[PDB]
Amino acid sequence: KLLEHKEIDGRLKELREQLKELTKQYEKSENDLKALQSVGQIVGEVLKQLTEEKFIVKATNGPRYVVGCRRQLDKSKLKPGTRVALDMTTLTIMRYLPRPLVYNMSHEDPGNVSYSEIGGLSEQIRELREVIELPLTNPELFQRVGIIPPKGCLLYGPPGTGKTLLARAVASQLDCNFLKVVSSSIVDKYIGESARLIREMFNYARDHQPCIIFMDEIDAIGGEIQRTLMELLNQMDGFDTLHRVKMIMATNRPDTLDPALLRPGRLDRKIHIDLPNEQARLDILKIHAGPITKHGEIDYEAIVKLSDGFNGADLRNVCTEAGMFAIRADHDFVVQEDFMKAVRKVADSKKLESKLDYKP
Amino acid sequence: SVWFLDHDYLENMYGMFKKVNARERIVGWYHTGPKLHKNDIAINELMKRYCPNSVLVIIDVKPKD
Ligand SMILES: Nc1ncnc2c1ncn2[C@@H]1O[C@H](COP(=O)(O)OP(=O)(O)O)[C@@H](O)[C@H]1O
Repeated sequence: KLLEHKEIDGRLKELREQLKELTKQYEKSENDLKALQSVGQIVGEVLKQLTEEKFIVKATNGPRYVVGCRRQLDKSKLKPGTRVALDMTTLTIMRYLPRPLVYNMSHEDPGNVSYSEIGGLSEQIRELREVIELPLTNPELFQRVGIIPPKGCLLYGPPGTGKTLLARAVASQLDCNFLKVVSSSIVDKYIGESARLIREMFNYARDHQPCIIFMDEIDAIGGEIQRTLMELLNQMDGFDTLHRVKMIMATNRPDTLDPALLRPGRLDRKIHIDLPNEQARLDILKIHAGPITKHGEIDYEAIVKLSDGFNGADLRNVCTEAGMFAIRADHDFVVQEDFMKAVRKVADSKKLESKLDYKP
Repeated sequence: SVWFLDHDYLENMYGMFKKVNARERIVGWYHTGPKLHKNDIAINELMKRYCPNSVLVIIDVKPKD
């Protein structure tokens, strides 16, 4: 009779486990019943602190009320600019909350671009280090000598040659957040608004995001136009070094400069990048064709021969169109034997570029 | 020690109160007697069965002082 008792015991165990599952279900149901009695709370912004117990809070899409804190809250946490949860009836601040927008085009984070990706900028890389690493790594040496850090470092040169690549490389070397300016939330000189744009420039960067800045329209402001230049000078002239608005500009042309910026502190460093060297272009080919599946022998010097007067972005779409014509002719591989003809056809009025075609 | 405080009555009064308002939890019990009796230990243990940190509040309704 032992086997029958064991069978009924096993069925009993199954039924007990089902009962435990029912226990979990009933506790969840009671928890949701308890949740039903809860009532939502309006989301508001604290404009100003009136007294130790009075606050001015404006609803996200409503009017502003003078209210009071609930009780067991840190009034230190309730500062002008914090998101809080007003009770919907007494309007009392029950709790605070962590905080698109214009900054939706402000960030332009560097990414994981490192030194290895950038090829043929050894002297340029050393210049960036000697200019920037001291303000980052050793700001105290400037106090040791007793001078404000240099702010304006101009890495002027042709666009598409890796200026932002160099900046991202050094940023990843120091793992510092590179906040390249995308105008919105950082526009200053833009004459549409005078001081609100100044406020966005300052507060969005440096204060919130630690340091490491850049600028867009790389040659626009470097080159009503006179008044625009005076306002630019007022924007950039000289700011507190506690907060870094380091203006690492990389204007595309030398003639797009004026003596009004050549003063140190305004634009001190003049890092110069010229047309990419043939060996530098070679290294750029190597790194950019790394990712492409290149089976067989590739003699990159032959494709170097006809790569004169190019930039890095040219070389990148050379690799991309290598892949494109590999798809078009069904080759998982890509060899130099057609690298030759591709480089034969990547030089015309609009630099020919995509017409290079034959490349696998 | 001859006393009777209902168990099921407490349970379903709490059921009703929690249905009305679930924020209210059993946290103790009360008796109007000016002095606690020798009996109160059993009632406090019974309440502890419903709330481990049960605190009994004596409310002297008769005297105003
Ligand atoms: N040294 C380099 N190594 C590898 N790729 C490069 C190098 N320089 C430039 N490139 C390529 O060329 C482009 C460079 O654009 P960039 O110089 O950042 O333009 P801008 O400075 O106007 O934003 C990038 O897409 C990058 O892939």
